[PDB]
Amino acid sequence: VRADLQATALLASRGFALYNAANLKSIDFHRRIEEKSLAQLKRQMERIRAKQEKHRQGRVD
Repeated sequence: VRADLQATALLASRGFALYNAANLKSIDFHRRIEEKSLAQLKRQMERIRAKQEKHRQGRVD
């Protein structure tokens, strides 16, 4: 067990690397989700506006 625990500290920096990588991956996943959501909002917003313009021109006609 001396061996096991001596090298647990030797591979603790690798543990930190693994941790940070996983956390960053999850954070980027959430960022992607939020990016998609904002883009969806923009797509929808444009449909709403385009209609309110087909109806605006319809009023003119």
